[PDB]
Amino acid sequence: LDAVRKRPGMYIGDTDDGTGLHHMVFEVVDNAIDEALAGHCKEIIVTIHADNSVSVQDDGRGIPTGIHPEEGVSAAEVIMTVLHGVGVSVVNALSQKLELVIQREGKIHRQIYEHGVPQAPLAVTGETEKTGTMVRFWPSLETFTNVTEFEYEILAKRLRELSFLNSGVSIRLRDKRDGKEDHFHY
Ligand SMILES: NNc1ccc(Cl)c(Cl)c1
Ligand SMILES: Nc1nc2ccccc2[nH]1
Repeated sequence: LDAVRKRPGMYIGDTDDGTGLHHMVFEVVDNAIDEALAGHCKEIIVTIHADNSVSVQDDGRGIPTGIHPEEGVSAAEVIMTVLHGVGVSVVNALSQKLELVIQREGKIHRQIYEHGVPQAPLAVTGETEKTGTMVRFWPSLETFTNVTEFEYEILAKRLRELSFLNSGVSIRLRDKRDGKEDHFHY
């Protein structure tokens, strides 16, 4: 990930005018949409949190959790930390904190990253009936300058375009700073 850290603008877009900041959300959403498509209920939820973080939840099958034979760590960690849209590893690299929650095969798995560094191995923390993947990220204020807060209408505009393109995927957008919400479903 150091190539990303070295030149984040080259991977995510402009880090001073809000372009890169919002693209961070869009990269995660792309992956959530892929996940949602391959599931039954096909809903994603994008939440803008009061502390200037964003979460994206899908109801898909959960991304794989088993050990990657070559890399020797969970497949989820390979996704989050190996360079492959630019990939969610870029998002993780430029997040001062990132929380991953995977619900799969009857189990909840959790893992925390800081600046793309895992704080511990992906771990089973409980049991569950549901499936899905949730990422919540705090963009690094060392990288993102000037425009450091998420603009609702920028997210809403893109999510609307996406709903037409991904028919039958339900997209919910929630702003916890002011109660604003939307529901895009074509
Ligand atoms: N929140 N959905 C989601 C789905 C797949 C991946 Cl790889 C990530 Cl990082 C997030
Ligand atoms: N604050 C801060 N910025 C970092 C960038 C890369 C790895 C660790 C880091 N801690």
